[PDB]
Amino acid sequence: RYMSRDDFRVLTAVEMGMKNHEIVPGSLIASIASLKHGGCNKVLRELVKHKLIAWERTVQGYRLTNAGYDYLALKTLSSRQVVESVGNQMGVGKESDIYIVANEEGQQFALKLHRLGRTNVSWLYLSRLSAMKEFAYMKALYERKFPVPKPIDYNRHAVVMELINGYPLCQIHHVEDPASVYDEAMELIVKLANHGLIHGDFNEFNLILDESDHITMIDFPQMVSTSHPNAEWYFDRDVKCIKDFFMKRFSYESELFPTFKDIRREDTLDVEVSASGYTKEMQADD
Repeated sequence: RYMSRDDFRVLTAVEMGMKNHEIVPGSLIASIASLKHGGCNKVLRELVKHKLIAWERTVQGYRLTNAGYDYLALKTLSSRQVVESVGNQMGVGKESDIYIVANEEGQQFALKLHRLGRTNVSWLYLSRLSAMKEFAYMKALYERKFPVPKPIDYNRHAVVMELINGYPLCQIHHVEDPASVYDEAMELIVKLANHGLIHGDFNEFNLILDESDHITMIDFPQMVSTSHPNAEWYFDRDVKCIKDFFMKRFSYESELFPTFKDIRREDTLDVEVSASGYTKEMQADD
């Protein structure tokens, strides 16, 4: 509802202070925040009420909530006119919640809200890094003509991207022909591998099928380098997950499946160098 910059500053102070300490005490928040009419203990009470923050007891203070972190990122993105309205949750990634958003112009985009960490300090830190990783790797992959959505903008744990019109393969019971859709997923495995990457979670919950039955990689949070001592294990596991899915969903069994010896390297690394490059540029601001 009605926010005010004084209320947004205290939220950013709870956030700032959360880098160190599980719980940021009032006195340390008043210092980081600053004001006029100085009514900080008043603003903290107004923030507790709107459940953007929470109070806890060791001694004794404030933590930003999931709703608070969500608001900080969504309001920052709004200032840039990347998000004007948030919809219902329509998806999930391995460590994220997918939502449909809209800009000022009424154009619809997807939004990923990353949620990782089982400790306050490692929660806002790892969720931010997980968002930094997705934007960096989508930028790097999209530049190399990989079937991934277009990266739009990032902030904190929030990643705005091209909305892909279509459904995940787990929702598709009938395909025109499983022979082409099966081969395209296997080609994406070999393609990633040729660029020095192994997905790690190649499945029917991360692959989206569009109008003319094309595949789009939506979530790739824990990639493995083909240089890994156990890379061939990770490669094959991803292959077998596709064979397991097609055999049960459409009963499409085939012998046109790849092996780790079929991989022919090119630029590899480059993709990591490009993705690391984007992560450094993003890390330069906080």
